[PDB]
Amino acid sequence: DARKQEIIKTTEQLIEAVNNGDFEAYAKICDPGLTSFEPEALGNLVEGMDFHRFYFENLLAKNSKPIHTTILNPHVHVIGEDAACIAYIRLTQYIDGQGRPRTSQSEETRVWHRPDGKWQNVHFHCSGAPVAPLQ
Amino acid sequence: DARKQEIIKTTEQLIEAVNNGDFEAYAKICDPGLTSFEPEALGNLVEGMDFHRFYFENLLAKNSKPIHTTILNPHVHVIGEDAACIAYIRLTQYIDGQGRPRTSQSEETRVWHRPDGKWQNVHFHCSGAPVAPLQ
Amino acid sequence: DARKQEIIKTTEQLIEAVNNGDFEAYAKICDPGLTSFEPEALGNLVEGMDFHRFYFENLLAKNSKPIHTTILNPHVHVIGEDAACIAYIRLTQYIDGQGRPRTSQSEETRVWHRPDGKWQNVHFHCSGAPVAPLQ
Amino acid sequence: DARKQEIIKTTEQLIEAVNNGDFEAYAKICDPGLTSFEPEALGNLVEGMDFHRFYFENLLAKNSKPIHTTILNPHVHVIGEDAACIAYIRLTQYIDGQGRPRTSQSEETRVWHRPDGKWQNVHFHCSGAPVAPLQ
Amino acid sequence: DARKQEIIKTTEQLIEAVNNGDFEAYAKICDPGLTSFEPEALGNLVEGMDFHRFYFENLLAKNSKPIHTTILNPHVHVIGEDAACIAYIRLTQYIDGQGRPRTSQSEETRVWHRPDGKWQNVHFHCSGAPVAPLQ
Amino acid sequence: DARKQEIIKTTEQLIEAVNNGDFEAYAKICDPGLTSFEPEALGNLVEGMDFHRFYFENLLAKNSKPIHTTILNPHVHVIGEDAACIAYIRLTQYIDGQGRPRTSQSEETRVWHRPDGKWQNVHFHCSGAPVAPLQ
Amino acid sequence: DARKQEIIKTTEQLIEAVNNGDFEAYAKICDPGLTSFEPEALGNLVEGMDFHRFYFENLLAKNSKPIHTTILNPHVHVIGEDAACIAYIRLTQYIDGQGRPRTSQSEETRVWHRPDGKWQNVHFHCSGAPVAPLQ
Amino acid sequence: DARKQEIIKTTEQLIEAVNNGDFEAYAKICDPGLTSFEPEALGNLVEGMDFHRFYFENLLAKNSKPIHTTILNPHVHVIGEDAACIAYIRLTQYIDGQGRPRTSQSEETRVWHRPDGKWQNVHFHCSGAPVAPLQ
Amino acid sequence: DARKQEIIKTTEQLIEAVNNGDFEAYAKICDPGLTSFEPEALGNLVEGMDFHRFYFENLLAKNSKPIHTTILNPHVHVIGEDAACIAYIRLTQYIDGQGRPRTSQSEETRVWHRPDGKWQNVHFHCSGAPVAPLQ
Amino acid sequence: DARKQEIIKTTEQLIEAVNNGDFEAYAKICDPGLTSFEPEALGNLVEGMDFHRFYFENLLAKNSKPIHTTILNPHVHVIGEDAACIAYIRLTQYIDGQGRPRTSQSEETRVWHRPDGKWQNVHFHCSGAPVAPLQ
Amino acid sequence: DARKQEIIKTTEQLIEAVNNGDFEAYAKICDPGLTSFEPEALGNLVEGMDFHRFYFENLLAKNSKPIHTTILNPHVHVIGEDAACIAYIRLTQYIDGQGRPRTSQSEETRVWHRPDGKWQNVHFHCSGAPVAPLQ
Amino acid sequence: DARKQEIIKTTEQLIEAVNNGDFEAYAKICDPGLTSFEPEALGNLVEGMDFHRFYFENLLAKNSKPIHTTILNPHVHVIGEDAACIAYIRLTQYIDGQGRPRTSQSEETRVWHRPDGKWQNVHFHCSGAPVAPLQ
Amino acid sequence: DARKQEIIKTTEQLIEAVNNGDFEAYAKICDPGLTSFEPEALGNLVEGMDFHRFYFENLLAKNSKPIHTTILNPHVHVIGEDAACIAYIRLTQYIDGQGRPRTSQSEETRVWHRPDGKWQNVHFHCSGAPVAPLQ
Amino acid sequence: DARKQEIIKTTEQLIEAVNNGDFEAYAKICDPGLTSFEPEALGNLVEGMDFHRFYFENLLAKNSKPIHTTILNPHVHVIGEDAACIAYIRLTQYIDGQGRPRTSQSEETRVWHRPDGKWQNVHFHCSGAPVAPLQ
Repeated sequence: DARKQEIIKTTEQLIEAVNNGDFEAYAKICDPGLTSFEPEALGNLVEGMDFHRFYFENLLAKNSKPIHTTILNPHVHVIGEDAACIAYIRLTQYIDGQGRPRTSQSEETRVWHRPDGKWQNVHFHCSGAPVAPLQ
Repeated sequence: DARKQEIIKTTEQLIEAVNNGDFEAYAKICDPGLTSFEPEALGNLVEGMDFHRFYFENLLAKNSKPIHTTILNPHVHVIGEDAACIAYIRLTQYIDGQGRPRTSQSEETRVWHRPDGKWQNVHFHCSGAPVAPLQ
Repeated sequence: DARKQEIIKTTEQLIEAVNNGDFEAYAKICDPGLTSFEPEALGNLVEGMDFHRFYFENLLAKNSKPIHTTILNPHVHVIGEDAACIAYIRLTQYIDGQGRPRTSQSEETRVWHRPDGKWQNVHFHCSGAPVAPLQ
Repeated sequence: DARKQEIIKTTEQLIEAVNNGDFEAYAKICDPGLTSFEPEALGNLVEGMDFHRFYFENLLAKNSKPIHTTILNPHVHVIGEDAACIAYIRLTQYIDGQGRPRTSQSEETRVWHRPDGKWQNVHFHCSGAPVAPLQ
Repeated sequence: DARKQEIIKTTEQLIEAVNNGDFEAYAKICDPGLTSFEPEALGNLVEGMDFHRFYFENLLAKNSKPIHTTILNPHVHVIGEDAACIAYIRLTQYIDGQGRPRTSQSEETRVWHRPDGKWQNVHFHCSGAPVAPLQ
Repeated sequence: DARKQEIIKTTEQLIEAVNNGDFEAYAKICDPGLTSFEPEALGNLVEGMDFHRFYFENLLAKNSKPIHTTILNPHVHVIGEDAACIAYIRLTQYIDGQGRPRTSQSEETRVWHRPDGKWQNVHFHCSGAPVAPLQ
Repeated sequence: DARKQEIIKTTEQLIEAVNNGDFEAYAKICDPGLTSFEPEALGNLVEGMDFHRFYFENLLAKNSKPIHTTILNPHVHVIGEDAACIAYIRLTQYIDGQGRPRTSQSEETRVWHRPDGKWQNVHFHCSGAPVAPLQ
Repeated sequence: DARKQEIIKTTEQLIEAVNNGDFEAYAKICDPGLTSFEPEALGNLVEGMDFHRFYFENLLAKNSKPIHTTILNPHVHVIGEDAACIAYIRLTQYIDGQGRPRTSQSEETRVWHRPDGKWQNVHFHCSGAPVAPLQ
Repeated sequence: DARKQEIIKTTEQLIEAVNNGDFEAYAKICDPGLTSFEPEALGNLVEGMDFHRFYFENLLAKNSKPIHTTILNPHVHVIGEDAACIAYIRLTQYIDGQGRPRTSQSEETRVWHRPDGKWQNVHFHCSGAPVAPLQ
Repeated sequence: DARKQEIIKTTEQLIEAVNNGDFEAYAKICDPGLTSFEPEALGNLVEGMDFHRFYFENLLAKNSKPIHTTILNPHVHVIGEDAACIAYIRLTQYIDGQGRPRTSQSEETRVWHRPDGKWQNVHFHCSGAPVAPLQ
Repeated sequence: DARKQEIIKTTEQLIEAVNNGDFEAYAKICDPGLTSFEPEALGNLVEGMDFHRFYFENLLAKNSKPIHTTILNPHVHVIGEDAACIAYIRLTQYIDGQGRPRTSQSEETRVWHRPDGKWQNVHFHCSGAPVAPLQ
Repeated sequence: DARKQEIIKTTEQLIEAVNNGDFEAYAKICDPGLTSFEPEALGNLVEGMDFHRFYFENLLAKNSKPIHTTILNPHVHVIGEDAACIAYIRLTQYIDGQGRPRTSQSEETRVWHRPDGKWQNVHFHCSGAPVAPLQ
Repeated sequence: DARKQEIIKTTEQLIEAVNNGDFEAYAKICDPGLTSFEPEALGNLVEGMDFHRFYFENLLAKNSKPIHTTILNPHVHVIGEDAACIAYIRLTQYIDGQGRPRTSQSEETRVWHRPDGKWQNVHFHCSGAPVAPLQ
Repeated sequence: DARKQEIIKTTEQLIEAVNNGDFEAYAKICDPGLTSFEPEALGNLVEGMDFHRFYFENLLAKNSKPIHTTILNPHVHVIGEDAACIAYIRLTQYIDGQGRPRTSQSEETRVWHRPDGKWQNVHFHCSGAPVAPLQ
């Protein structure tokens, strides 16, 4: 019961740092050796922070229109005291370049480790919609 | 060094059970609560074994043509003594319905847990090519 | 006779609160645990009010052009004293971005429950046209 | 707890009578005044059994290939002692006219009433895939 | 009440004579000066029986596969003792040239007159699907 | 001879009230229970005046360009002293958004009843061109 | 009255000689200097019988499937005692190469002269469908 | 010889009244019961002057750019003292909306009668290009 | 009068030698220095007989189906006693590979010279349809 | 030798009068009974000067951009003392509506007669490019 | 005069060795260091005989259907006593895979040198049609 | 060795005169009887200077943007003391109408003769890209 | 001079082992750590022999039709006594599935090292055509 | 270990000189005889610096928007003391002409030689994306 709810809590804090363009908070949540699969990387496994830094600097820190995000049907696996995995469906509501409301879907997996009494993200996999909305 | 190589060993034993259509060996490797994201499930999170059983019975146990599989650039995260995560690129070589050799690519993540001294799979995510080849 | 007409009355009061962008009246008509199937949710079952709040804030409270709505062939099922179901065809007449009159169709089911002597909506299903008109 | 599980039980017994082409069992589960929205009815509300009887006689009682069905994320509303509503996502796995395995999705709502101590279906709404698979 | 039901009765007897290819029964129901608008006449008003006789002789008397017909939402206007008008939606279920079940829709108006104590059809208008199904 | 000419007279007075956008004259010609089939209603039977009121308010009372209308080959059925039916082809000549003259065709049926010594319209069916011209 | 009916009589006798492939009867009805506009002549004015003789020899005398023809709304101009003109719409019902019934339309003008007490055709113009049906 | 040349003379005077937009001269040349087949009438036979009056008022009396017309290969049939028929190919040269010279073709039949010592047109048939040029 | 008719006579004798595949008669009609423009020569001026000999040997001497040819509106220029030019429209009626009758058009110019008291062809130009029909 | 060069001389003087828009010089070179085949006449044989006068007045006398013309491979037939024929390929270089240089090709035949000691053109045939360039 | 005709003679002997598939005669005509530009070499300069040997062995020595070749407008440059260049247009007539006669065009340049008293080919360039006909 | 390098030297001096629009230098390099095959001449052999003069006057003397040219793999044949042939691949780098750098390819053959102690060009053949770049 | 020719010799021996399907000779030429870029590997760097073994077993050892290969413009870099690099264009001539001769192009780089007195291949890069021909 | 890291160091210094448009630093890193395969050269092997100089002058020295580059999975072969080869995947992140972030991929091989104690590049091969981004 209580152990699964803190993995939901850290996952929601991560997603809001990305919404705000808050790269300084986002960098505290990630392990420096973090790896990623996502639609922007063209089928390659990316490692470290500098691929994501470009989207913070050239996009996410600049934009300011309303967005709403929903997490659907989260499933949590707990792998002892120091490791967890979460999988969920993500729906995004956003405003397009004509001012009309639109919707998109992605499927996401996140893997969490507990060094030094702090939860940090070690691997991420994303399917479906790109992170940049087609406004 | 030695701990990462046994996660490669169990991952290669899993992939060959699927190639052989060996559902009885495959069922020993999986946790009964296993969850999955894959191209056949249309963006839904599937749970348990019975969605996969259909592909064993109606396809993988029947087919017999030559296939070759390559694992490229595997990255392993070790999360204490009892948990691990592996991510890799998979290339498949197969023969089409005209008899011509063809190639396809997928991106895969697998999450492993160590109950009772035996490694078992708890979550899987797949991107790119479907598991049924377009022969 | 008289019991079916008050289910038509609450259904017509609901549709007009949406036409007016009156989120404060709409929130009194809905159970807090309300679930929905609709074309905007991409085949997912949505729960609660916050998915709909976005369309009130970014669209329905802002727009002001003439719209007319017709309810065709309503069928009512009465399931004791405290529960009812209504199903109907909905035609919408609206003005497009060039100023021309246009028409669209949807099929709708609504499920009603009577806690505390007040009728409240518990589930909704929609087919056909989206709620945002293609002006 | 226990009351929601018998609404899942009757819903699973209904779906299997349709899979088997068992019109005599299906006719005991339905109220004679049953209404329906579905993709085959071209946006019209159908009433009674004779629209469905045609698919039993000309299709479902004749076919015999393997099919598998999954119910995802069922949500149940209980509306006193004698009424209930269930909503879920349905995945179908089937074999096509070339012998290849395929998958399709629908969204379904079912409304249940308890006359004479027996649960019977009074209204049904379906979205997404047709009931006849595109083999 | 009772007067509207005999206009439904004659309308259902007319439609079944066409289903059976029974030109001798159909010719007793029609006034010899009958006029028609229908999709086969290319936007022209047809008069008399000989345009319809061709579809009896070359098609409707020859075919023998299962068909089912539904009349939806019939509205009846009664214009004294000797005249009536009926309007309705018609759904047809039929088997195609591959043996698959299919559905089509038309909108129909029929005008009835009561010479010599017998109801006879004087004008007909049809919209939507052709009378020959696209098998 | 003389009885058919007054059904042509009322039909021509109806069409000119629509050309002028004169909803107050049009409302005197129609029975309050009037039903309609037309291309704007998407295959549904409409009842009463309020579906048509929208086209008077948002279009027909606003527009002012030249239009010419021709009634071709009218056929009249007389069904005693108090009822009649008329069927005809309608050609419309109008000016488009570039200022060029254009032509369109429809097929129309109108049913007339004589309550209180005044002819009133009880049912209407239209095929072919929409009532809003594609300027 | 009676003079217009014999121009309808000769026009119906002409059309049936073409249906039968009876070139010997057709040649008695035509003036030897007859001229023609028709879709087969590619926008050229043809003169005499030998252009039409080819369709008798290579087609109309060989074919034997059922055809039905309707003359709609014939208008007759009478130009003294010895000359007349007739204009009408022609509908053809025929069976295609798959055995299905089909319909086509043409517009026709015929000019008649009365040498030697016998009516003969001097000019013909045709629009719309070709004389060879697209079976 | 001389009788055919006055039918060419009246035909050339008719075509120039249309070029000039001179409806008052055109109305003296036509019989009040004149009938027409032409591309603008959508396959219908038109009667009288008011269909043509619209093209005089909204187009032919307004336009003023250069046009040239050629009559090719005129064939004349003379049907006693009081009736004639003429058939010909018509080529039109005109300037488009970009200022470029363009060409179009039609095929025309005209039927002439001699009441009261004045030649008047009783029927007209046109094929090929519309009378409104595609500038 | 009489001089133009012998240029029509030699032109008709030439066209029939080509229809028959009679290269020995065709070679007597042509000057050995004959030049040609035609659709088969891809925009090049051909000289002599050997380009045409290939169509006699590989096509025109082998084929045997019915063909009919019409010469329309021939214009003849006479350039003294020993030279003439003829220009005309040619219509061909032929049977296609399915057995259906078809029509095609060409425009032709022929230049004639009178050495040794015999008319011979010195130049030819063709536009429109190819000489090989698209059967 | 010398006789062929004066037919080249008159042909080059004709082409330059058309380039200059010099209708008064062009009219001295042509016989009043001149006939023509060309791409602008839609497959019809034109006679006289007035079809060409329109292109002088509305185009060739107005335009002023650079054009260059080449005559390739001219072949001359000499038919006594008073008649000649010339055939050649014509290449035109011109500037388009964007200012870019472009090229087009035509095939041309010209027939010359020598009345009154002056060479005049009696017939012309053109294939390939139109005379109006697609600028 | 006489020197240009022997360059035409060797060029015609070369083309016939290729038509016959006579690689042994063709190899005597070519310098061993011969270079080529042609459509089969994909924009590359080829050197020597072995690229051409493949078309002799796998095609030109096997085929046996009728072909005819024309050389148009040959231009010869003579560069002293021992060197020449020839340029010409080539038309090929051939029979396709359905048995129909077809035509194609190429542009060709050939460079000739006179070692040891024998003319031999040193360079070749080809444009337009491929050497393998599209049968 | 040294003799091949002066044929490269004259070829590079020719290409730069064209780049500069220097028609006066270009005219000294060419024989007055020069012939050409190139993409602008539509498959015709051109002779002399005036076809090329148009591209100097209307284009090459006007333009001024940066261009770079590369000669790849030049092959030289030497045909005594007074004649040579050169063949090469040409790559052009240029700036388009949006300011972006682009690349194109051609294949070129040039034939050189040595009258009066000066090398002059006698024939040219070009394949691939046009000389006017698609900016 | 002599050192570059033995790198051409080993490169030609490698290409012929692949043509013959001689995997046992091919395996002696390659370093066991060999890496590859090629069109079949979908943009991935492959390592070792087993990716290539599949094309030997399922294709190259089975096929037997004629193929010819040309190496164009080879450039060799020599990097001391024990290392070399070669780059070239490769043209392949082959017979398709209809028996027609076809051509394809690739660009290739090969890197050679001299361990133990034997030249072995350490890296390969390929662009353009796939190694499996599109027969 | 240490020897492979200085080949990564020189490769990263090369890529940054190109990013900066620093042709003077780039020219010190390259051997004057450098050869290249790349997408801009249309399948040709380029030699020397002047093909690349054009992209420095007309593009890379002018542009100034943000770009980020990643080197993935570099593999290094060491071929004695004085020669090395490196192969890698390159990902580029850039801003398009609308200001949106975009990604592209290439595959690259570089060959390094150590004359005079300084590493210099001797050959380069590139596949996938062009070096000019499609902004």
